[PDB]
Amino acid sequence: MGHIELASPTAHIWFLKSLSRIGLLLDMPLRDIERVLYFESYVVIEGGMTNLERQQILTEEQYLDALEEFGDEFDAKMGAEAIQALLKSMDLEQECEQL
Amino acid sequence: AAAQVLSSVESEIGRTTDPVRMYMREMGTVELLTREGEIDIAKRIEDGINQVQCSVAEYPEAITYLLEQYDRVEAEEARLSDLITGFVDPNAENSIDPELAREKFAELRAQYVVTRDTIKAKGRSHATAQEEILKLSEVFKQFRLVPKQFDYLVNSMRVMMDRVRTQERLIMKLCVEQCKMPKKNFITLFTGNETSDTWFNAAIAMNKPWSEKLHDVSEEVHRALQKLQQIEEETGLTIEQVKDINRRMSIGEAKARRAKKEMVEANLRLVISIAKKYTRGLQFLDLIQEGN
Amino acid sequence: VPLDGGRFATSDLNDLYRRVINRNNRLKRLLDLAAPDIIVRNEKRMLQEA
Amino acid sequence: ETLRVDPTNDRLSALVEIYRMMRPGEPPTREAAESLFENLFFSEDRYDLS
Repeated sequence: MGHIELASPTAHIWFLKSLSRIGLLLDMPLRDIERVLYFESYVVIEGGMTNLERQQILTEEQYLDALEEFGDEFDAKMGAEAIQALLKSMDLEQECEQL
Repeated sequence: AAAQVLSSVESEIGRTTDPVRMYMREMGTVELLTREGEIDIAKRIEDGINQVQCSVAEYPEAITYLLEQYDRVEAEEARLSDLITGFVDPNAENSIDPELAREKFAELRAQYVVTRDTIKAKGRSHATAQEEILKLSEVFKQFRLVPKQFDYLVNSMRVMMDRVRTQERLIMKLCVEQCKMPKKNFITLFTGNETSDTWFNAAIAMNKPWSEKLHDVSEEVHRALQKLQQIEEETGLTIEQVKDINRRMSIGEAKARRAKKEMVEANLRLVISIAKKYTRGLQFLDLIQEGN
Repeated sequence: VPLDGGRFATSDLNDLYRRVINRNNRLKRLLDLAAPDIIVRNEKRMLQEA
Repeated sequence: ETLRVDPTNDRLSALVEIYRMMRPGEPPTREAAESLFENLFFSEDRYDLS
């Protein structure tokens, strides 16, 4: 067998279109994930202030507004890197005991 | 304000999955420049380029790194290696000839030998010493080297700046973060001497109970000092000079990148127009990337 | 594998792997080329699509 | 009732909706919409009944 190292992380297709297996795991609509993967809308992985919040979809103009308002205090980005960071930040046991 | 309709289209898209149409929509925001923009961007690039030239000119060892290679290949009775193309090659406002190279190097050796004693006279900030160093810089600026050697020339500056900045950060990494050194007096005392332990033991002289326990870390806080001093000795340049050079070269290269980035997308329309004639051997969208 | 008539025939998996590796190394070059982020986003999109 | 459901109020709005239908995602212009509409059913080269 062989492997190819991918320069940028990319999303598996079976766990994205099959009905979602990551849509439920993140509790997000499929359309929002599709918009994020196509480099169209930002996603907040973490926000230090209370103005923003985790898993809030972001358009470019108000994203620049947040950049000029806060800057490094909040953390938001695009691409499959954003989804990977979202999966990283999640804690399974807290949701398990909460839901 | 072409970006306002972007929100009125993106929020009302059909969510098309075709990459080409969304890409050409993304590149459609910018406009086309003509007869004033291109010259402006060219000037904004060339000013950054000569700012980088000035940044690398102030480095005292830059002249030596330019001259020692040609001096080495001079004893070979000729310069048959490609570095002869990477000679000074002075700009005028063809093969390199000895009557050109040696003529240009005569004043280079002259300045190399006459800029040494003047710096020692009346300190580094001597007026005649500074003007002589600037004259050497100007006679260095009359050249036009090749991008190949220039790349490693700027890479040497980059690596030396990275080394010195890591050494400077190590001071915080070893004692300021752990022993809670107040930066308010730390920054003032650091820029004062930066050659000896005057402020180091001045901190001990003050109450500073945290700093009183510096002997256990003296042999790991003074090694950074020794490294900084060794770097300054082998470079022959003070901390302020190299920091200023880095600060201005960073903004110069940032301006150059901004200008070229402003210019690249103004011809993506040209790229996609010229890519159409070559389709269907491979694809349509890969050709776009190759054209870009 | 070769054919009797001096031609060749192969599975389209070869074409897919060729495409993905080609744009993968293209993105590898573009990352250190410090190109504008628009082209990087486009290349990442096409990498995902491939 | 069809008029009741209709959101369009003039030719420009109708052509904009037609362009949005035919070419989703791509922003419409003042000249593209009627050009596409004309080419749909009013160009000899691109339409024929015989």
